[PDB]
Amino acid sequence: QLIAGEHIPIVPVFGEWGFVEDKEVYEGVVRLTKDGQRLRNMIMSFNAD
Amino acid sequence: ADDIPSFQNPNDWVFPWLTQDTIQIAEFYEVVEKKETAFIYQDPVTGE
Amino acid sequence: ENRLESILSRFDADWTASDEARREAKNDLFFSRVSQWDDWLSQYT
Repeated sequence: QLIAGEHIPIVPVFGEWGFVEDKEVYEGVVRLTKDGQRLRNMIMSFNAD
Repeated sequence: ADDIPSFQNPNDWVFPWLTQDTIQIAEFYEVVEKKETAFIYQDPVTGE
Repeated sequence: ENRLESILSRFDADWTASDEARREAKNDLFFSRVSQWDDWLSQYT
């Protein structure tokens, strides 16, 4: 079914982006934080008990 | 399209993932000055 | 190969294209997790 103009009507917004194994890689800011952030939460919870 | 190329493979050996479609093919550029040749004329337009 | 079954050429370019919406989309939708939801994962109750 022929849609209008001459592009795919989907523009994509990225944060940090590039290729590696020739595989696509991107990420928001959040990625780096998840690691210590749970620790926070955890120690938190532990101390709560 | 039924030939399927191959090459030294730029990725790696490891292979703990979900991509096995190598399908590598290379483009080879080469360069030479060669000293090719000639052919001059006269501008028929307004002289010069 | 030559197999001009339409839904086969199409489902075999998505299926070929989601093996990557794998390795990456796996991490991606999960940030949407540590954020828009709890930062705890995989255990309930």
